Amino acid sequence: SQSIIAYTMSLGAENSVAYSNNSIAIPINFTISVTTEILP
Amino acid sequence: VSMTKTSVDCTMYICGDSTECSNLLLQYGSFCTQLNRALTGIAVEQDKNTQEVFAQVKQIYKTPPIKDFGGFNFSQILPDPSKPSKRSFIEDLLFNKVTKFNGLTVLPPLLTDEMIAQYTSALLAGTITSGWTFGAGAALQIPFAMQMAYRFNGIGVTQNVLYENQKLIANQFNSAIGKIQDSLSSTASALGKLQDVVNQNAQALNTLVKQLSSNFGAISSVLNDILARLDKVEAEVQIDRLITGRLQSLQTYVTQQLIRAAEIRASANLAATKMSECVLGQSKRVDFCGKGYHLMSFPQSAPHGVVFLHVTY
Amino acid sequence: IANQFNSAIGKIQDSLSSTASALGKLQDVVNQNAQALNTLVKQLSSNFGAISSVLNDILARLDKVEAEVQIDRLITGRLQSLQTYVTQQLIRAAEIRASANLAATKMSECVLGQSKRVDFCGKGYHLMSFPQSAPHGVVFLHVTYVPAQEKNFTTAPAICHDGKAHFPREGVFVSNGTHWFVTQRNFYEPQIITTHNTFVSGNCDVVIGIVNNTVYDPLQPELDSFKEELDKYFKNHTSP
Amino acid sequence: TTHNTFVSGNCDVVIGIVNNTVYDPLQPELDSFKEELDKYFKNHTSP
Ligand SMILES: *[C@@H]1O[C@H](CO)[C@@H](O[C@@H]2O[C@H](CO)[C@@H](O[C@H]3O[C@H](CO)[C@@H](O)[C@H](O)[C@@H]3O)[C@H](O)[C@H]2NC(C)=O)[C@H](O)[C@H]1NC(C)=O
Ligand SMILES: *[C@@H]1O[C@H](CO)[C@@H](O[C@@H]2O[C@H](CO)[C@@H](O[C@H]3O[C@H](CO)[C@@H](O)[C@H](O)[C@@H]3O)[C@H](O)[C@H]2NC(C)=O)[C@H](O)[C@H]1NC(C)=O
Ligand SMILES: *[C@@H]1O[C@H](CO)[C@@H](O[C@@H]2O[C@H](CO)[C@@H](O[C@H]3O[C@H](CO)[C@@H](O)[C@H](O)[C@@H]3O)[C@H](O)[C@H]2NC(C)=O)[C@H](O)[C@H]1NC(C)=O
Ligand SMILES: *[C@@H]1O[C@H](CO[C@@H]2O[C@@H](C)[C@@H](O)[C@@H](O)[C@@H]2O)[C@@H](O[C@@H]2O[C@H](CO)[C@@H](O)[C@H](O)[C@H]2NC(C)=O)[C@H](O)[C@H]1NC(C)=O
Ligand SMILES: *[C@@H]1O[C@H](CO)[C@@H](O[C@@H]2O[C@H](CO)[C@@H](O)[C@H](O)[C@H]2NC(C)=O)[C@H](O)[C@H]1NC(C)=O
Ligand SMILES: *[C@@H]1O[C@H](CO)[C@@H](O[C@@H]2O[C@H](CO)[C@@H](O)[C@H](O)[C@H]2NC(C)=O)[C@H](O)[C@H]1NC(C)=O
Ligand SMILES: *[C@@H]1O[C@H](CO)[C@@H](O)[C@H](O)[C@H]1NC(C)=O
Ligand SMILES: *[C@@H]1O[C@H](CO)[C@@H](O)[C@H](O)[C@H]1NC(C)=O
Ligand SMILES: *[C@@H]1O[C@H](CO)[C@@H](O)[C@H](O)[C@H]1NC(C)=O
Repeated sequence: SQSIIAYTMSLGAENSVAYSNNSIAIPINFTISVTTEILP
Repeated sequence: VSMTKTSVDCTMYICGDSTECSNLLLQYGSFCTQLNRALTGIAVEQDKNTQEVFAQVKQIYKTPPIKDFGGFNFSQILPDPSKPSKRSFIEDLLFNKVTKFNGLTVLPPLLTDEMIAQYTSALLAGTITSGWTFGAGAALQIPFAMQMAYRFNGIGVTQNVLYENQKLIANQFNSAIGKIQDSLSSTASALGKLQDVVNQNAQALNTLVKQLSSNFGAISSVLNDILARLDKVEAEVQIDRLITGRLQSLQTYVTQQLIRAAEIRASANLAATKMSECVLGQSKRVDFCGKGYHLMSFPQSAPHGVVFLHVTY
Repeated sequence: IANQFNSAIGKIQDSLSSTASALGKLQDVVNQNAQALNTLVKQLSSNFGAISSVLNDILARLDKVEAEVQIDRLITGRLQSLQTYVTQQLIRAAEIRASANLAATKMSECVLGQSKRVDFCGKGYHLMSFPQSAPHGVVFLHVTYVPAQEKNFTTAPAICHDGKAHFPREGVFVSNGTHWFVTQRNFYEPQIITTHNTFVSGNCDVVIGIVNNTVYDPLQPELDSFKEELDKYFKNHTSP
Repeated sequence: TTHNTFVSGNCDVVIGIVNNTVYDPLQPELDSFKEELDKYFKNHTSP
């Protein structure tokens, strides 16, 4: 049931921001992330 | 940010349709491949460069339908939906301002200019609605005058200086984005660093094609003329001259293109660094985002490049 | 914070163990130098239009004055095969240099410091980084604060109190829709809007979108708590 | 002092917190005024 598909790529998920002249979002919580960056 | 992905059928360049010439080119071993590998390496690196600059968001933000940015008028740098290509008014000025047998081909970029405009739209709508915060994590909305107040506080100017001058600051900003249209409409010369890259790649290909007309001490530069006029054991000595000069003409082109690709890489790394530190943040690095203390920057797509509109106090 | 950090260092081991692809940028450099040498050695087998590529086969078969012409073909092609290799390796060495200068910059600015440069030390706000050696390279484990659970709030640029307009010293004014608080920009910690969390500038006419709410003053109870004591003193001193 | 420091939460959660006083510069500026206030009430016993 497998095959090779071909498609126009999505640049990402779309996500309209909930903007207003008097609305702010603030984080109630955080995540400490650790990420590997590798360099020659 | 990038240059035209160019691939050459070396065997068509050196020995265009002559099977006997191709049998002679095999006496030089790997050089017919080594140069296709090198040109493919350059060509892949243009898609790499273009993604390191523009793909700094994995999520596509949109501007709200209402335009209450506290009086700041982004209409010239946000998209115009009415066009077939969703490009901003300033991006159309930028797009207007930058203008066979031989085996050469031009490959398309992985991202069309419509996808570069869609990434640039997302970076700009992220910047206008959420400040630096979409750089750090999830986008957090903030009113644009409160973002500008945080900006002012970053340059060491107390945030009451924004709110007590907010109509003036917006009129100065709107006037300055006004002059960006006037500069990008009036002169040809403003886009010089992108036109110079387009010109150098066109000049190197003009040279590469002109060397096909050179004799290198053969009795003719036309390959089929040599093979028409001479029998095989004599013709092989004339053809070895054409193969030798042509192959050296390609190694010269590919060396020049590798050295030039390293310069476009260095520029793409600078452009990606400015996307990160000027658009996704506010920089305390002096003179890194134009003269003045950096407030914020807006990215714009250009043919094979990026324009940053830096805003400074 | 320590459990999130310890958990994240746990995921680094799982990632670097599970896929082969993680060191792709280092393996690609080992592969390029292997491929360029495979090519440089393969060109020893090429004729360059001599009667053989084996140098001793030429010199066994032909006398000096003829062999000079065959050997000159091999010398010419071989020498071009080295100039191709050395040019490719010089251009490559400049790319590895540019990466080493970046890695040295990240050692200085991410490990020996803390970076205010956005996205220079991975996604998030940079906390610190740990270097790890790799064959022909470096791994940096960047540690970053990422804001995780956002909630919306109503907000205002200033509080209007006694016709004086008040602004936050640090952070932003926010409301749950009933009360107003001052809080720090990257972590919800609401506080009463005091004269110590805010600063005055000008009057309330000029600021677009200013809001009416109380500003507290800790001197107010710490001096009314002496008013009623002082009044008790006076009332009691009517008793003699 | 209350000027060199800031308050948040209570002393149960902070690993390795230590017991010491924090000074308040309003405390002498109000209690020098309390001993003054006491003298003014005690002088008002003389009429
Ligand atoms: C906005 O934030 C306000 C401050 O946190 C909050 O007001 C506080 O609400 C709680 C109840 O949810 C009150 O707690 C009192 O509840 C009753 C009062 O009769 C008593 O049984 C309790 O002992 C306790 O005193 C707080 O007193 C109240 N604070 C004030 C200053 O009014 C609002 O409820 C929040 N509003 C929203 C929509 O989130
Ligand atoms: C924020 O609080 C302010 C104080 O309550 C309030 O200002 C008040 O606005 C009214 C309406 O104009 C004024 O009432 C006077 O209106 C005219 C003169 O402008 C007179 O003809 C009337 O008789 C009446 O006196 C108040 O004088 C004015 N008070 C002050 C101190 O400015 C704001 O409107 C409030 N804003 C919001 C959004 O709540
Ligand atoms: C820092 O100073 C604190 C205040 O002096 C002190 O806390 C005190 O600890 C003792 C010992 O537990 C408590 O004494 C009571 O303990 C239980 C009830 O909790 C009873 O069985 C005892 O009979 C006695 O009543 C104090 O009540 C407690 N005080 C407070 C305000 O919490 C800390 O222990 C000190 N820490 C250090 C390291 O110096
Ligand atoms: C914070 O609020 C925004 C939008 O405001 C709300 O809009 C209504 C839905 C109602 O809840 C009002 O009381 C609020 O003022 C939220 O944005 C919505 O997000 C959902 C997905 O979670 C999406 O389907 C909606 O289309 C969005 N609506 C708008 C107008 O943008 C946002 O999610 C809220 N944030 C949190 C963490 O709760
Ligand atoms: C912040 O996020 C963390 C997760 O990273 C939350 O921690 C979890 O909390 C639940 C209870 O709500 C526990 O059952 C889990 O075991 C906790 N996980 C860890 C890793 O500690 C934390 O509760 C959140 N804090 C707030 C205030 O929302
Ligand atoms: C934002 O700026 C644009 C450009 O100046 C404004 O659009 C112009 O508006 C005038 C007056 O209606 C027209 O004559 C121009 O032709 C418009 N130009 C364009 C490109 O549309 C726009 O009105 C401003 N927006 C706001 C909300 O003030
Ligand atoms: C916000 O926008 C609405 C219209 O959408 C307007 O009525 C209101 O006055 C604005 N408020 C502020 C604080 O600018
Ligand atoms: C009133 O003052 C007298 C002495 O002046 C004192 O003994 C008494 O406790 C005081 N009572 C009150 C209620 O202040
Ligand atoms: C520090 O470590 C010692 C043991 O080495 C322990 O007794 C002490 O409680 C620790 N103090 C703090 C503040 O963690």
